[PDB]
Amino acid sequence: PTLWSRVTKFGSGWGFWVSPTVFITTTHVIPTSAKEFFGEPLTSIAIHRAGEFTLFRFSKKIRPDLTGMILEEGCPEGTVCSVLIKRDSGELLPLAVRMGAIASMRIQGRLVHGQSGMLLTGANAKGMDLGTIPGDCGAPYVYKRANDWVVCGVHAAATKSGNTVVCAVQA
Amino acid sequence: APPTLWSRVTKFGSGWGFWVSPTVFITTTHVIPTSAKEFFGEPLTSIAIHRAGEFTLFRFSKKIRPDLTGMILEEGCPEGTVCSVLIKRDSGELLPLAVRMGAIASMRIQGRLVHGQSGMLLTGANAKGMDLGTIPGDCGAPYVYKRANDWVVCGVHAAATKSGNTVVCAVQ
Ligand SMILES: CCOc1ccc(CC(=O)O)cc1
Repeated sequence: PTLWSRVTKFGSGWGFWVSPTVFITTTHVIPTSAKEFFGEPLTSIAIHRAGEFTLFRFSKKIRPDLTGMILEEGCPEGTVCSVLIKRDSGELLPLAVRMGAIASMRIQGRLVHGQSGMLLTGANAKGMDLGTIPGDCGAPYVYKRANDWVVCGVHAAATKSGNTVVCAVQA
Repeated sequence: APPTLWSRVTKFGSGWGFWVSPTVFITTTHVIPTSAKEFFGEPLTSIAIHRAGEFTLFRFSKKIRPDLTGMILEEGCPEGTVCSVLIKRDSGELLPLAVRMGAIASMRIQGRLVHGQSGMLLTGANAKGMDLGTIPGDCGAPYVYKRANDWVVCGVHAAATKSGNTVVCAVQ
């Protein structure tokens, strides 16, 4: 029974099963041409979009093996989260991120709104296993609080230098 | 981490070991099956064994892994080096855990006395559990890092604190 089984390949990135019927992802990775997802017609899926955060609610249980998890709108400033990166290589890459303020920035090309954070692997990756890449968008941000895992958003962007990351949040 | 490093990580005893070269295999002393008299088809009498506390090196008299090139084994690494611990988990999942390395230390962990290079995980705030931290089955997994042009191996997983935050790499 694992958090990691909830992280699923989707579109140009990844998404995360909060419960048997709730899936969260980054808006820009979602296929723009589709009639169905996970074998359910789009007919029967509720979509809730807020900028770079998207939540799907399915009308039947897609992942009945899972319990429902706590989903919150970001986390307190100073919280050290983990970004749960999956790679097509087969690597699982949990990276520590110090979370900061809600903000807008022009991460490389474009403007992005969400909860800013700083990677805690420091120095420099030179070596993909200490930083994010474009293909990682949709990976979830999580932390342990009391006895429970909290999910507080999804990977939307990371600066050229790789240091600053943006976690898109609900509402 | 490159495929050629993952190919060197071998299930062994109650944990893992790592092929440095076609003739050299390293592991954590406590994962070795203590009754064993044969390794990779070779008798004990044909293997040179070098033991320093929780670090064990086996040198064979024939090439066991001729597919491999010999790489660099160092006695730990500079303070502040970020290593990956090359951990295999249930189902062809590969978990290269990031760790910031510190001083050579003597500690008491789960009642046992352990000596090696201390480090702190860079995976999350608390790491007590299998999702972000180590488990006892991980012992013997190698500590590797990348330089300008190559990769080095600098020790094997020996222990981790109850909190999960601190780990110990046994060194040559
Ligand atoms: C409880 C979290 O507190 C801190 C965590 C990380 C740093 C180091 C950094 O931000 O690079 C500083 C303070």
